[PDB]
Amino acid sequence: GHMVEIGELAPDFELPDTELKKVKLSALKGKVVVLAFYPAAFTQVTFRDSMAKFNQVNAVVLGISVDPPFSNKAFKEHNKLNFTILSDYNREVVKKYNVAWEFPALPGYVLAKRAVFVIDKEGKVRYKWVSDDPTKEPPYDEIEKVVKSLS
Amino acid sequence: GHMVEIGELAPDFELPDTELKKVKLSALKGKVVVLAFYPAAFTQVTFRDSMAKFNQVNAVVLGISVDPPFSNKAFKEHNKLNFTILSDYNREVVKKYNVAWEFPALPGYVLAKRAVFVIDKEGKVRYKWVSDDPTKEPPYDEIEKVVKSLS
Repeated sequence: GHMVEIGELAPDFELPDTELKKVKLSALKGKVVVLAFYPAAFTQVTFRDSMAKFNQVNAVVLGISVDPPFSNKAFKEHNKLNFTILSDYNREVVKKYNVAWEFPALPGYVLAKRAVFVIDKEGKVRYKWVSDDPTKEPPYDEIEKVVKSLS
Repeated sequence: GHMVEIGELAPDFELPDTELKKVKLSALKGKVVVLAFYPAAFTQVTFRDSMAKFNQVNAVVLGISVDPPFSNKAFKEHNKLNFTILSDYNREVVKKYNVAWEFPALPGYVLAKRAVFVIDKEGKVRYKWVSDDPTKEPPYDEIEKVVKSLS
Protein backbone atom coordinates (compact mmCIF):
# COMPACT_ATOMS: atom_id res chain seq x y z
CA GLY A 1 0.00 0.00 0.00
CA HIS A 2 0.97 3.67 -0.09
CA MET A 3 2.58 5.74 2.63
CA VAL A 4 4.48 8.99 2.11
CA GLU A 5 7.08 10.03 4.68
CA ILE A 6 9.58 12.86 5.07
CA GLY A 7 12.87 12.06 3.35
CA GLU A 8 11.37 9.76 0.70
CA LEU A 9 11.38 10.43 -3.02
CA ALA A 10 7.93 11.89 -3.76
CA PRO A 11 5.87 9.46 -5.85
CA ASP A 12 5.98 10.59 -9.48
CA PHE A 13 2.86 11.24 -11.50
CA GLU A 14 1.60 12.87 -14.65
CA LEU A 15 -1.77 14.65 -14.66
CA PRO A 16 -3.56 17.09 -16.94
CA ASP A 17 -3.68 20.74 -16.06
CA THR A 18 -6.60 23.07 -16.77
CA GLU A 19 -5.56 23.25 -20.46
CA LEU A 20 -5.26 19.45 -20.61
CA LYS A 21 -1.47 19.69 -20.79
CA LYS A 22 0.34 16.81 -19.15
CA VAL A 23 2.34 17.88 -16.11
CA LYS A 24 4.91 15.42 -14.72
CA LEU A 25 6.21 15.93 -11.16
CA SER A 26 9.70 14.60 -11.84
CA ALA A 27 10.21 17.13 -14.64
CA LEU A 28 10.30 19.76 -11.87
CA LYS A 29 13.50 18.42 -10.30
CA GLY A 30 15.74 21.44 -9.75
CA LYS A 31 12.81 23.44 -8.35
CA VAL A 32 11.04 23.45 -5.02
CA VAL A 33 7.49 22.12 -5.46
CA VAL A 34 4.42 22.41 -3.24
CA LEU A 35 1.57 19.97 -3.73
CA ALA A 36 -1.69 21.49 -2.53
CA PHE A 37 -4.46 18.90 -2.48
CA TYR A 38 -8.04 20.09 -2.04
CA PRO A 39 -11.33 18.16 -1.84
CA ALA A 40 -13.44 20.09 -4.35
CA ALA A 41 -13.49 23.09 -6.63
CA PHE A 42 -16.27 25.56 -5.79
CA THR A 43 -16.72 24.43 -2.18
CA GLN A 44 -18.76 27.20 -0.56
CA VAL A 45 -18.01 28.87 2.75
CA THR A 46 -16.38 34.08 1.10
CA PHE A 47 -15.41 35.97 -2.04
CA ARG A 48 -12.31 33.87 -2.74
CA ASP A 49 -11.27 30.26 -2.19
CA SER A 50 -8.47 29.57 0.32
CA MET A 51 -6.37 27.99 -2.47
CA ALA A 52 -5.50 31.60 -3.38
CA LYS A 53 -3.26 31.68 -0.33
CA PHE A 54 -0.75 29.69 -2.41
CA ASN A 55 -0.49 32.54 -4.94
CA GLN A 56 2.27 34.14 -2.89
CA VAL A 57 4.44 31.05 -2.39
CA ASN A 58 7.98 31.10 -3.79
CA ALA A 59 7.84 27.65 -5.35
CA VAL A 60 6.06 25.75 -8.10
CA VAL A 61 2.65 25.10 -6.56
CA LEU A 62 0.58 22.27 -8.03
CA GLY A 63 -3.01 22.36 -6.88
CA ILE A 64 -4.58 18.90 -7.14
CA SER A 65 -8.17 17.74 -6.90
CA VAL A 66 -10.30 15.00 -8.44
CA ASP A 67 -12.44 17.57 -10.26
CA PRO A 68 -12.35 17.46 -14.07
CA PRO A 69 -10.05 19.92 -15.88
CA PHE A 70 -12.87 21.96 -17.40
CA SER A 71 -14.33 22.76 -13.96
CA ASN A 72 -10.91 23.28 -12.42
CA LYS A 73 -10.22 25.81 -15.19
CA ALA A 74 -13.31 27.82 -14.24
CA PHE A 75 -12.34 27.50 -10.55
CA LYS A 76 -8.79 28.72 -11.26
CA GLU A 77 -10.05 31.73 -13.18
CA HIS A 78 -12.81 32.64 -10.74
CA ASN A 79 -10.41 32.63 -7.82
CA LYS A 80 -7.47 34.19 -9.71
CA LEU A 81 -5.19 31.25 -8.91
CA ASN A 82 -1.86 31.93 -10.58
CA PHE A 83 -0.48 28.39 -10.47
CA THR A 84 -0.96 25.03 -12.16
CA ILE A 85 -4.14 23.13 -11.21
CA LEU A 86 -4.20 19.39 -11.93
CA SER A 87 -7.09 16.95 -12.24
CA ASP A 88 -6.56 13.57 -10.57
CA TYR A 89 -9.70 12.34 -12.27
CA ASN A 90 -8.92 8.62 -11.84
CA ARG A 91 -7.72 9.11 -8.25
CA GLU A 92 -4.25 7.76 -9.07
CA VAL A 93 -2.42 10.50 -7.19
CA VAL A 94 -4.61 10.75 -4.09
CA LYS A 95 -3.94 7.03 -3.74
CA LYS A 96 -0.15 7.39 -4.28
CA TYR A 97 -0.03 10.12 -1.61
CA ASN A 98 -2.42 8.30 0.75
CA VAL A 99 -4.74 11.33 0.89
CA ALA A 100 -7.96 9.72 -0.35
CA TRP A 101 -11.27 9.70 1.47
CA GLU A 102 -14.94 9.15 0.63
CA PHE A 103 -17.18 12.22 0.76
CA PRO A 104 -19.79 11.68 3.47
CA ALA A 105 -22.78 12.91 1.40
CA LEU A 106 -21.81 11.04 -1.78
CA PRO A 107 -21.44 7.25 -1.54
CA GLY A 108 -18.47 6.00 -3.54
CA TYR A 109 -17.18 9.51 -4.33
CA VAL A 110 -13.46 9.45 -3.59
CA LEU A 111 -11.70 12.79 -3.29
CA ALA A 112 -8.56 14.37 -1.83
CA LYS A 113 -8.11 15.34 1.76
CA ARG A 114 -6.90 18.88 2.35
CA ALA A 115 -3.11 18.31 2.31
CA VAL A 116 0.22 19.93 1.56
CA PHE A 117 3.54 18.35 0.66
CA VAL A 118 6.71 20.35 0.09
CA ILE A 119 9.22 18.67 -2.21
CA ASP A 120 12.85 19.75 -2.52
CA LYS A 121 14.90 20.25 -5.69
CA GLU A 122 16.00 16.62 -5.47
CA GLY A 123 12.39 15.43 -5.46
CA LYS A 124 12.26 14.40 -1.80
CA VAL A 125 9.36 15.07 0.52
CA ARG A 126 10.42 17.60 3.15
CA TYR A 127 7.10 18.65 4.72
CA LYS A 128 3.76 16.87 5.07
CA TRP A 129 0.44 18.08 6.41
CA VAL A 130 -2.81 16.13 5.95
CA SER A 131 -6.10 17.12 7.52
CA ASP A 132 -9.01 14.68 7.78
CA ASP A 133 -11.17 17.76 8.46
CA PRO A 134 -11.49 19.44 5.06
CA THR A 135 -12.15 22.90 6.53
CA LYS A 136 -8.83 23.32 8.30
CA GLU A 137 -6.15 25.36 6.65
CA PRO A 138 -2.50 24.51 6.59
CA PRO A 139 0.14 26.55 8.40
CA TYR A 140 1.13 28.78 5.52
CA ASP A 141 3.87 30.54 7.48
CA GLU A 142 5.65 27.28 8.35
CA ILE A 143 5.25 26.05 4.76
CA GLU A 144 6.83 29.23 3.41
CA LYS A 145 9.73 28.90 5.88
CA VAL A 146 10.29 25.30 4.75
CA VAL A 147 10.26 26.49 1.13
CA LYS A 148 12.82 29.17 2.03
CA SER A 149 15.18 26.61 3.59
CA LEU A 150 15.02 24.58 0.35
CA SER A 151 15.65 27.55 -1.93
CA GLY B 1 -25.80 -4.76 -21.84
CA HIS B 2 -27.80 -1.54 -22.04
CA MET B 3 -29.91 -0.25 -24.89
CA VAL B 4 -32.69 2.33 -24.62
CA GLU B 5 -35.45 2.36 -27.23
CA ILE B 6 -38.66 4.29 -27.82
CA GLY B 7 -41.59 2.71 -26.00
CA GLU B 8 -39.52 1.17 -23.19
CA LEU B 9 -39.76 2.10 -19.54
CA ALA B 10 -36.91 4.57 -18.96
CA PRO B 11 -34.24 3.02 -16.70
CA ASP B 12 -34.73 4.35 -13.18
CA PHE B 13 -31.96 6.05 -11.25
CA GLU B 14 -31.26 8.23 -8.26
CA LEU B 15 -28.56 10.91 -8.44
CA PRO B 16 -27.59 13.94 -6.38
CA ASP B 17 -28.53 17.38 -7.55
CA THR B 18 -26.42 20.51 -7.07
CA GLU B 19 -27.52 20.68 -3.39
CA LEU B 20 -26.70 16.98 -2.93
CA LYS B 21 -30.39 16.12 -2.72
CA LYS B 22 -31.27 12.71 -4.11
CA VAL B 23 -33.46 12.91 -7.20
CA LYS B 24 -35.18 9.70 -8.35
CA LEU B 25 -36.53 9.52 -11.93
CA SER B 26 -39.48 7.28 -11.11
CA ALA B 27 -40.74 9.77 -8.51
CA LEU B 28 -41.56 12.03 -11.48
CA LYS B 29 -44.21 9.69 -12.90
CA GLY B 30 -47.23 11.87 -13.66
CA LYS B 31 -45.00 14.52 -15.26
CA VAL B 32 -43.26 14.77 -18.59
CA VAL B 33 -39.49 14.58 -18.09
CA VAL B 34 -36.61 15.57 -20.37
CA LEU B 35 -33.18 14.12 -19.72
CA ALA B 36 -30.49 16.42 -21.08
CA PHE B 37 -27.09 14.76 -20.95
CA TYR B 38 -24.00 16.90 -21.53
CA PRO B 39 -20.28 16.01 -21.61
CA ALA B 40 -18.86 18.66 -19.29
CA ALA B 41 -19.71 21.72 -17.26
CA PHE B 42 -17.77 24.82 -18.33
CA THR B 43 -16.96 23.58 -21.84
CA GLN B 44 -15.80 26.68 -23.71
CA VAL B 45 -16.97 27.79 -27.13
CA THR B 46 -20.06 32.41 -25.89
CA PHE B 47 -21.59 34.18 -22.90
CA ARG B 48 -23.95 31.34 -21.99
CA ASP B 49 -23.88 27.55 -22.24
CA SER B 50 -26.32 25.87 -24.65
CA MET B 51 -27.90 23.98 -21.72
CA ALA B 52 -29.80 27.24 -21.09
CA LYS B 53 -31.93 26.41 -24.12
CA PHE B 54 -33.78 23.95 -21.85
CA ASN B 55 -34.88 26.80 -19.55
CA GLN B 56 -37.97 27.35 -21.69
CA VAL B 57 -39.13 23.73 -21.91
CA ASN B 58 -42.56 22.86 -20.48
CA ALA B 59 -41.43 19.74 -18.65
CA VAL B 60 -39.21 18.67 -15.77
CA VAL B 61 -35.74 18.92 -17.30
CA LEU B 62 -32.95 16.94 -15.63
CA GLY B 63 -29.53 17.98 -16.83
CA ILE B 64 -27.03 15.17 -16.31
CA SER B 65 -23.25 15.09 -16.50
CA VAL B 66 -20.43 13.22 -14.76
CA ASP B 67 -19.15 16.45 -13.18
CA PRO B 68 -19.26 16.63 -9.38
CA PRO B 69 -22.20 18.45 -7.75
CA PHE B 70 -20.11 21.33 -6.43
CA SER B 71 -18.91 22.24 -9.94
CA ASN B 72 -22.31 21.61 -11.47
CA LYS B 73 -23.75 24.05 -8.91
CA ALA B 74 -21.36 26.79 -10.05
CA PHE B 75 -22.15 25.90 -13.70
CA LYS B 76 -25.91 26.09 -13.04
CA GLU B 77 -25.61 29.48 -11.39
CA HIS B 78 -23.20 30.95 -13.93
CA ASN B 79 -25.46 30.00 -16.81
CA LYS B 80 -28.75 30.79 -15.02
CA LEU B 81 -30.07 27.26 -15.55
CA ASN B 82 -33.47 27.07 -13.89
CA PHE B 83 -33.75 23.29 -13.70
CA THR B 84 -32.33 20.36 -11.75
CA ILE B 85 -28.72 19.40 -12.59
CA LEU B 86 -27.59 15.91 -11.57
CA SER B 87 -24.12 14.45 -11.10
CA ASP B 88 -23.61 10.95 -12.48
CA TYR B 89 -20.27 10.82 -10.72
CA ASN B 90 -19.93 7.02 -10.84
CA ARG B 91 -21.17 6.84 -14.44
CA GLU B 92 -24.11 4.61 -13.48
CA VAL B 93 -26.63 6.54 -15.55
CA VAL B 94 -24.58 7.16 -18.69
CA LYS B 95 -24.13 3.40 -18.73
CA LYS B 96 -27.87 2.68 -18.17
CA TYR B 97 -28.75 5.02 -21.05
CA ASN B 98 -25.90 3.80 -23.28
CA VAL B 99 -24.56 7.35 -23.70
CA ALA B 100 -21.03 6.85 -22.38
CA TRP B 101 -17.83 7.66 -24.23
CA GLU B 102 -14.18 8.27 -23.39
CA PHE B 103 -12.93 11.84 -23.79
CA PRO B 104 -10.24 11.87 -26.48
CA ALA B 105 -7.77 14.08 -24.56
CA LEU B 106 -8.19 12.27 -21.22
CA PRO B 107 -7.44 8.53 -21.15
CA GLY B 108 -9.94 6.64 -19.02
CA TYR B 109 -12.20 9.67 -18.50
CA VAL B 110 -15.72 8.46 -19.18
CA LEU B 111 -18.39 11.11 -19.73
CA ALA B 112 -21.83 11.59 -21.29
CA LYS B 113 -22.50 12.08 -24.93
CA ARG B 114 -24.69 15.06 -25.79
CA ALA B 115 -28.14 13.41 -25.66
CA VAL B 116 -31.81 14.05 -25.01
CA PHE B 117 -34.54 11.64 -23.94
CA VAL B 118 -38.16 12.67 -23.49
CA ILE B 119 -40.09 10.52 -21.03
CA ASP B 120 -43.88 10.52 -20.77
CA LYS B 121 -46.03 10.65 -17.63
CA GLU B 122 -46.02 6.85 -17.54
CA GLY B 123 -42.22 6.77 -17.49
CA LYS B 124 -41.75 5.54 -21.07
CA VAL B 125 -39.14 6.83 -23.46
CA ARG B 126 -40.86 8.72 -26.28
CA TYR B 127 -37.98 10.56 -27.97
CA LYS B 128 -34.26 9.81 -28.21
CA TRP B 129 -31.42 11.83 -29.68
CA VAL B 130 -27.75 10.96 -29.11
CA SER B 131 -24.88 12.73 -30.79
CA ASP B 132 -21.38 11.23 -30.89
CA ASP B 133 -20.19 14.74 -31.84
CA PRO B 134 -20.43 16.71 -28.59
CA THR B 135 -20.78 20.09 -30.35
CA LYS B 136 -24.06 19.38 -32.10
CA GLU B 137 -27.24 20.67 -30.59
CA PRO B 138 -30.48 18.79 -30.42
CA PRO B 139 -33.58 19.83 -32.36
CA TYR B 140 -35.21 21.89 -29.66
CA ASP B 141 -38.32 22.62 -31.72
CA GLU B 142 -39.07 18.92 -32.30
CA ILE B 143 -38.36 18.16 -28.62
CA GLU B 144 -40.83 20.83 -27.52
CA LYS B 145 -43.47 19.47 -29.91
CA VAL B 146 -42.97 15.97 -28.49
CA VAL B 147 -43.33 17.40 -24.98
CA LYS B 148 -46.55 19.13 -26.07
CA SER B 149 -48.04 15.88 -27.39
CA LEU B 150 -47.34 14.26 -23.99
CA SER B 151 -48.83 17.08 -21.96
